[PDB]
Amino acid sequence: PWLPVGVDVNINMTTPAMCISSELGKLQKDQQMALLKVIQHFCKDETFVALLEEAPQLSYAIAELLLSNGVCSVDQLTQLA
Amino acid sequence: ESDVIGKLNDMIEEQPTDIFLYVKLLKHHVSLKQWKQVYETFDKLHDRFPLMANIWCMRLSLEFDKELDAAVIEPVLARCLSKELGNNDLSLWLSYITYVRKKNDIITGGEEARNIVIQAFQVVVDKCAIFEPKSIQFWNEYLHFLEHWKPVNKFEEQQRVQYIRKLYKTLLCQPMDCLESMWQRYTQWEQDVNQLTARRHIGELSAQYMNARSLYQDWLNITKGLKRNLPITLNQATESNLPKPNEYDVQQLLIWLEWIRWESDNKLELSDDLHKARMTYVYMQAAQHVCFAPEIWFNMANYQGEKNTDSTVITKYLKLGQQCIPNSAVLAFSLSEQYELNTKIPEIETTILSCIDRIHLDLAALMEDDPTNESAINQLKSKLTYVYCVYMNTMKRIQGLAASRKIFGKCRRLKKLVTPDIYLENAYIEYHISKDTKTACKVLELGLKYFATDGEYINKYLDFLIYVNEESQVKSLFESSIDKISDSHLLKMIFQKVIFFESKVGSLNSVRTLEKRFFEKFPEVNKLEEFTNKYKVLDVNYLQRLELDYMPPEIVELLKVLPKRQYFKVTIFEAHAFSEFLSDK
Amino acid sequence: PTSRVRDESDVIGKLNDMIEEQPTDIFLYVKLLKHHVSLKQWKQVYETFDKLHDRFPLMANIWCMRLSLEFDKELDAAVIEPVLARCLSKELGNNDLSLWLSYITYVRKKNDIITGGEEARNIVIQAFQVVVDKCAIFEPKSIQFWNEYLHFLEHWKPVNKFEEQQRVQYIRKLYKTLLCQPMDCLESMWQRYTQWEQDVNQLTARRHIGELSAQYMNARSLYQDWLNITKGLKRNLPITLNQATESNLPKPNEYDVQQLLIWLEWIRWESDNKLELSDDLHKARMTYVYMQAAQHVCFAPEIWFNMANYQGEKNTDSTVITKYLKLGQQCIPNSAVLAFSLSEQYELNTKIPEIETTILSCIDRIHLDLAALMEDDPTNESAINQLKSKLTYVYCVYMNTMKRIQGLAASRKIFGKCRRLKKLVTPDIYLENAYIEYHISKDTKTACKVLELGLKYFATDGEYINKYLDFLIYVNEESQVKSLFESSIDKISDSHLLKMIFQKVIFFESKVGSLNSVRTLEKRFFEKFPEVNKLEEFTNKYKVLDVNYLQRLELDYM
Repeated sequence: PWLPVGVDVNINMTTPAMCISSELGKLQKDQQMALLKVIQHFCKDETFVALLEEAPQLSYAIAELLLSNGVCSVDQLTQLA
Repeated sequence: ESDVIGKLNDMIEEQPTDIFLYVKLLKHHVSLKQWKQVYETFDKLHDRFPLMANIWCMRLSLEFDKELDAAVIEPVLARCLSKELGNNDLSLWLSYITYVRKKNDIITGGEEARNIVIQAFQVVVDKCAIFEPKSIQFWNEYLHFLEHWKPVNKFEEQQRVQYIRKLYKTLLCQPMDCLESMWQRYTQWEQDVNQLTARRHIGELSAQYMNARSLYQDWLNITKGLKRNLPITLNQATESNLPKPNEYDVQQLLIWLEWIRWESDNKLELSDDLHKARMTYVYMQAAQHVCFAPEIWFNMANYQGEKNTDSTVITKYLKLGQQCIPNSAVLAFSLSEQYELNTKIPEIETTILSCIDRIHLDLAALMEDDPTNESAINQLKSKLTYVYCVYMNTMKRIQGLAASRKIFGKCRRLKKLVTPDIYLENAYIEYHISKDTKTACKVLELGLKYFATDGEYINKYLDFLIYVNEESQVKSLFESSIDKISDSHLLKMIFQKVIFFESKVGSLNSVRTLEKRFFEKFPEVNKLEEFTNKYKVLDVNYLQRLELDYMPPEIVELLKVLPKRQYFKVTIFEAHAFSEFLSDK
Repeated sequence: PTSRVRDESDVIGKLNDMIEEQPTDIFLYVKLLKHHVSLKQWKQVYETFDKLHDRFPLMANIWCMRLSLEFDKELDAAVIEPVLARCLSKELGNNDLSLWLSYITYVRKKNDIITGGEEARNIVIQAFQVVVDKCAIFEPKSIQFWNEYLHFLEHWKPVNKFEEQQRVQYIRKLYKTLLCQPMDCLESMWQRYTQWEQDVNQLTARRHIGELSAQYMNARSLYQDWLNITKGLKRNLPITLNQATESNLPKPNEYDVQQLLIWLEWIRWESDNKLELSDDLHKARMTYVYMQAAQHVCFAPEIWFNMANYQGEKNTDSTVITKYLKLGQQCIPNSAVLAFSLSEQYELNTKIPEIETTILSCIDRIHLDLAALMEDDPTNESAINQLKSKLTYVYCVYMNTMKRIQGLAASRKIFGKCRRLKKLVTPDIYLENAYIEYHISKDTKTACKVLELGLKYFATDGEYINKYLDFLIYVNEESQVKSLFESSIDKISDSHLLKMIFQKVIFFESKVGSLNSVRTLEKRFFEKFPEVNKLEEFTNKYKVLDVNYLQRLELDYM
């Protein structure tokens, strides 16, 4: 409805990924693990799927947010597959 | 050459529904007592208009001009009065009663002679007279017959009141233009028979009698401008009281229809058989007076049958109608419908071609007879082309792809005599139905041999190709018409059409370029206005309609910083899986 | 959320929240400024003023408002210099008199005539002639300006020799420069010239006043026609933060059409080049009037279109257009017109992604306007659908652009997002996609699914069923035609759109099927719509190329 549209990434000088990193990269391991919790519980209550549809970038922010701070890598491949 | 006889006959051929023309010829074959000829013509007309009462009347009022003889008149009454031609018109039964009058003297014959004239009168009553409201003329001559009757004995004077009462007790229940005056004569007549037991007879009819008036009133309004006047005498047959070919007063028709719809309600609560009888009477009447109004035949035929059996009925009438209106595309189809129904296939082609031919003729007749009027020459061209499209289709459905094409070819040979619709229809059939996209596209180009300069056709032709996305073809045609189309507006449209086509399947480049030529040749055009056109959707100008009318608070922060949902929507690596997985682990 | 946010008596955060949902609602930035000022919070007065400037870099009134603000606290080229620069740069042709006046009034103060002297007063002239050259000689209603310049020269006590001479030099140059252009003072201003010319020479005057006589009348003339066309032209935006009234400002997206056209008419009069100026100068004059045009009807996408397509209709610089169309879209973030005009300039210069971002930008702003109208008066199903359509439409023409630039993949992905939008979009989307998939991508099967798929949320819709039908009946989807028909009779409310469904199928039957099949189905039809008319319905069965010829060529009385 009125969620944040996102940001225009100047493709001519960065990457959306080198940018995802750069944003997550300024939230000390605290907030990092703090956020992840909010995305742990929010999933347990389904309404989540939608907000992950109309924002595939929020998937990557979360997927990098995980693997990064140790969460999987042999299971990651179980997502696509 | 001053042989108006061999003259009028040709004329009568080229326009056989022009009744007056047969009359003109009759009013000659007669002046020269050419009684061997007068009967051939009069019969020719009979064949085409077997149900035009007056015609039959004008045929009897020509024998009643010389005593009579049940040798000449007998055959005729046989014909028209037959069961296959229920000619139930009053102005005729009168001419029949006149006969059953002379050839049946009351004196000479006697008990059984006079008693025969009742039959005549009586039938006309049960068949016609009790349905037609404006039947004053009749009942009178009949009661006048039951009046002048001089009882000769105890049983005759008795049987006299037996009949006279019946007759009264019968017409005084039917909406008639005399219900009142006849009621003034019944009420007084019952008192010359009983001044103690006849004032109760007048007290059993008042019930129905009145209701008969009212309805006659209702009838009277509905009847309004019901002009009913057809020459019954070959002499009053003026070139004015007889209808011209295909001609009919639209208002007239509707009035008639209004009557029939009234007769349907069945306000006289008559039995079904009679109701049906009644209805049939009025329909017949109608069809006679509006004989050239296809709706009246289509409505009656689809009734005569709509009721009873005999699948042969609907077709029977329809055929007669089609006879009065040979170039009628409604009866043509209505007829090739019944035929199709009784699988009488061949009959389907004939009946439709007949229409084709009559139309084909009316054409050559208008053309080599004042080609100056293009306003009524193209309309004809279209009606022809139309009855060819609706035919070509019917054969493609019944016969097979083959003939479907045979007809198209017939047309193609007719050259510019038809309109672009034919190439546009056959292109459709070949394209969506048979799916022969190659010939479908050839049919069209082929129509270029006579319409490459017809803006209208070029537009329609294009619409097609752009819709189906014939890329090349779409272009090839455009590039070879810009010079061929006059009317600036259909040309303005050619560009608009194709610019949009480029905007849709080409490239800003392909467009821009074309847009350049477009503005070059149409400087006056409006840029923003043409711009809105380029961006239509489902053929609607939403750009003007809807805009240029005058023509989990915390995660919702991450969203506020991450790139836009179009840098990754490219391929979501993880789907619904990020649901059945992040909940547990 | 945004405006549905909790707020104390925190009028500062309240307005901001609004300004966040309706950023084009200028007035709201003026409401905030009359506050952050009230509480002398200059650090904010400025943050705001710029957030405003950023979006409307061409609103002369706005800039005026800001200097008219600094002219209330002596002056200091510390604050005022960056502003003048920022607004009078090359990139922003801010050419409005009431601004040049707020500029003269500066080069006036920070440049005393006495103190400095020769070079001083000589500088004030510069700042005076520059307006003449760039603006004034183009603004018919420039009576103000002029008088203040001429008066500035009338009080120029000749200090010596070369001065008393150089004096008339100018006054005349001036006097002539103005007596040509059509202005609201051409008459009065002439009275003074004649007399004045009789205050310096005798042998001259009538010879001088004679050379101008010509251009002067032709001038009064043009000005008259102009005054006609100008008729109901009203130009009264606020120039001082204080005159700012919620009425004399443009509420989001609002613009008086009548007034729009008036501007356009003035412009199409200026293109006729009645004055017959050089080219460079004509282009010059046209441009000034388009700026004024755009400043007062900044929410009319037609003025930014006409102008952006003009600034380029001449010179190269494949950026002029993209640029002005951008600023235009800034005032109308939701104009589909500008969305497309931009998503064109971009494709022109192979800036492909700029396209998509650009078109989505409209969609987003539109999606918002919708959810605004809905959870703001769902009672209004009139406008609530108009908006739904604009949204659905801008999606169509977007899913189309990507099926072309990208391809079937994204053309399809864009459909999905749309389908997910449930009933937020109108049926059109399913229809337009059915087309792409059918006649352009020739994928019959998928095509038919896109259609059926539209039923989940549209099987009650009479309109959408008919349109759906039209398809199948045309491309002859035999069974599928029959299937959808049987499954709709019972679901379509509107009797009329149900009568049509039948009608269509009956015509389909007579066509591809049989008379028996027709007869059968007709029975049904008549059974349900007894009121019907036997011969009429007949004349339809027989339409050709979608025209009822029986009726037109025979049963005409219908």
